[PDB]
Amino acid sequence: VRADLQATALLASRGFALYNAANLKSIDFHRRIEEKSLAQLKRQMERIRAKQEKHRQGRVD
Repeated sequence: VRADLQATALLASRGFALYNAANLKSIDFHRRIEEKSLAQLKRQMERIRAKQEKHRQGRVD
């Protein structure tokens, strides 16, 4: 067990690397989700506006 625990500290920096990588991956996943959501909002917003313009021109006609 001396061996096991001596090298647990030797591979603790690798543990930190693994941790940070996983956390960053999850954070980027959430960022992607939020990016998609904002883009969806923009797509929808444009449909709403385009209609309110087909109806605006319809009023003119």
